[PDB]
Amino acid sequence: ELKDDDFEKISELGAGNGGVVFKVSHKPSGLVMARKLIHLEIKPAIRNQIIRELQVLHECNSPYIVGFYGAFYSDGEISICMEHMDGGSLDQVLKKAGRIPEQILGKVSIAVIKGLTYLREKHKIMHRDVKPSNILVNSRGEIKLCDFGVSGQLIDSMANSFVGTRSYMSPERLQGTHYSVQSDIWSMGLSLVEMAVGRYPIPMAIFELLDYIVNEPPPKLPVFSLEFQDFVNKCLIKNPAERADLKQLMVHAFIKRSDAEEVDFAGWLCST
Ligand SMILES: C#Cc1ccc(Nc2c(C(=O)NOCCO)cc(/C=N/OCCO)c(F)c2F)c(F)c1
Ligand SMILES: Nc1ncnc2c1ncn2[C@@H]1O[C@H](COP(=O)(O)OP(=O)(O)OP(=O)(O)O)[C@@H](O)[C@H]1O
Ligand SMILES: [Mg+2]
Repeated sequence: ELKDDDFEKISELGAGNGGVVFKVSHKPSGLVMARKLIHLEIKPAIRNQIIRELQVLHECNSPYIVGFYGAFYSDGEISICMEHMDGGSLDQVLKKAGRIPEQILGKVSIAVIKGLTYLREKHKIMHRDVKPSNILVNSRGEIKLCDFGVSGQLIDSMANSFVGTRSYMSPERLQGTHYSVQSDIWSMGLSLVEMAVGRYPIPMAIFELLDYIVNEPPPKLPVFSLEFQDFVNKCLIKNPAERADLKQLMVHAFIKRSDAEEVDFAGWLCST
């Protein structure tokens, strides 16, 4: 029940490849929500299938997944209306914070591996694009995941995804088609490491960045705590089967001392 005209544009939270979200007002309910607009050059049939498989998001309910209000089509634009996250993305936070704690990243990590196990064990789907620009947090202290693959057809229309300048892509997934869930870990790994070093931990046009990632060894860290090495790295193992699976890390030592401890996060964000 969300039509294009019951929407009033306020600003522009951000953009990217094919997408571009805005902060908008749903005129008829007064609610403030983020309106993603993917474009994609697709036909009516495939499109309707994308708009259809996107309804699954009404059953994607968890403190770790961004809230979703509706999805629909309008002028070559697939709209995905999700909750507004005033606190932006752990990417934006970065750009304005040089680097992030650990007592904190241990919290941003519980978010992620609890939101991944959710998507994997209640919707049988892997994220497939977990990274900072896709990890959002709110002023209320919450941390949630967004932009995950929920529409198989949307994942097929996004085939030309090896563009950009960075790449949270695991090695086995850059080599060919031998990959799945374990790939999300290398992603989260290459994230935690970047949210501890204020810059893409790797080490050059993308064709060369890719080749490098599969050839030489995975990043580590510069200076940094305990487990945040025996975790950031149990995440960067280039062999997918030797890397740690969610089950494991959900009991790993770094995680051990964290949901146990009591960091605020809220205030840190609110004042960072
Ligand atoms: C809550 C919630 C929520 C969950 C998901 C999305 N959006 C996507 C995006 C998505 O939005 N990606 O951002 C790009 C658009 O600019 C990409 C894919 C496809 N994956 O194919 C590329 C990986 O190989 C997909 F299937 C999606 F459903 C969302 F907007 C909100
Ligand atoms: N619910 C939301 N609330 C507030 N900001 C959001 C929300 N969803 C996405 N954003 C922000 O909107 C912007 C665009 O997101 P988008 O997914 O299109 O780009 P991206 O993830 O940065 O890059 P890419 O297209 O390569 O994945 C980002 O700056 C992101 O943090
Ligand atoms: Mg995103």
